[PDB]
Amino acid sequence: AHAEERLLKKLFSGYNKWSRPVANISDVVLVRFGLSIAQLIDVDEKNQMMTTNVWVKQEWHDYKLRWDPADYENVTSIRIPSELIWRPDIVLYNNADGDFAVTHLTKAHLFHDGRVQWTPPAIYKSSCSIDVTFFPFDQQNCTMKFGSWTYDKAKIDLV
Amino acid sequence: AHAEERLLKKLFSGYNKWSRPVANISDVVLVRFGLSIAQLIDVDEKNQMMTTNVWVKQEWHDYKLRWDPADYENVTSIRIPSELIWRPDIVLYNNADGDFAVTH
Ligand SMILES: *[C@@H]1O[C@H](CO)[C@@H](O)[C@H](O)[C@H]1NC(C)=O
Ligand SMILES: *[C@@H]1O[C@H](CO)[C@@H](O)[C@H](O)[C@H]1NC(C)=O
Ligand SMILES: *[C@@H]1O[C@H](CO)[C@@H](O)[C@H](O)[C@H]1NC(C)=O
Ligand SMILES: CC(=O)OCC[N+](C)(C)C
Ligand SMILES: [Ca+2]
Ligand SMILES: [Ca+2]
Repeated sequence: AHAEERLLKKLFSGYNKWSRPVANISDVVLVRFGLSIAQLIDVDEKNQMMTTNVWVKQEWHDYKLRWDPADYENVTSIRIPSELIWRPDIVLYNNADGDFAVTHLTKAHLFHDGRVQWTPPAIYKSSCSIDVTFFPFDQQNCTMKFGSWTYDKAKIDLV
Repeated sequence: AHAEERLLKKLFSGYNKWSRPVANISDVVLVRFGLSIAQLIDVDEKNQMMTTNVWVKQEWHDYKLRWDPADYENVTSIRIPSELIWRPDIVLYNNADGDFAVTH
């Protein structure tokens, strides 16, 4: 716990959250992006919206958050606030009456090799076109478009 | 008042609210958890939803916030804002268009 305070003091001593965490400019940050649906809250046919509860599973490597476990009483991983670190700005392009980015900001699971795991919850209201030709036997196909807003492929790449 | 002010200065001199409060990492923070329902605001059968007003009683042990009352004018307990200390992030998994965590 004194190591953890020492660890957190060490990691955030000279950390800059506004700069992409790459040791080399030409490097590209790989973001492993995956969804986990909790419940399909609503499918508003009249407004052609879909409200879903998901866990936006993200994972990227931050080269400035690495430490040797042997030097810190063998700390393998720690939980750090997500508002203190640089997180990719993945937004829902086809949003409708909802939030573009993830707003909860739960803590992230940081490992000793720089890997960061972040799985915040979210409630997204995405617009999807609804066909009611065979209602009430219809089959809707509603999509969500996720991508980094500011960073292009040469800087942030999704997996 | 002076005793409590000195106690507050001492307690948070080097307190890190981001670090789990255990003297030994092998320890696990036991969080005694319990609800106290206040009123069933609504049960929306149409939306398959229930709205409740509850008090999320939580209780844990923090090791870096200990003191001897004899050294602080016999002050046994104090009230401090919850945002200044480490807290468990207990949330409602099955949330439906509502706030996940405690916001007050
Ligand atoms: C960054 O990557 C480029 C392209 O591979 C390489 O030429 C350059 O030497 C690298 N810089 C450092 C400091 O390693
Ligand atoms: C659903 O929509 C996506 C994109 O519009 C399309 O690629 C896919 O083939 C569609 N599937 C069905 C079963 O309609
Ligand atoms: C922590 O607990 C483990 C096992 O209970 C023990 O081996 C170790 O010495 C303890 N360390 C401290 C600093 O109390
Ligand atoms: C540079 C910038 O802000 O681009 C945002 C728009 N988008 C997602 C179409 C690239
Ligand atoms: Ca409906
Ligand atoms: Ca009702």
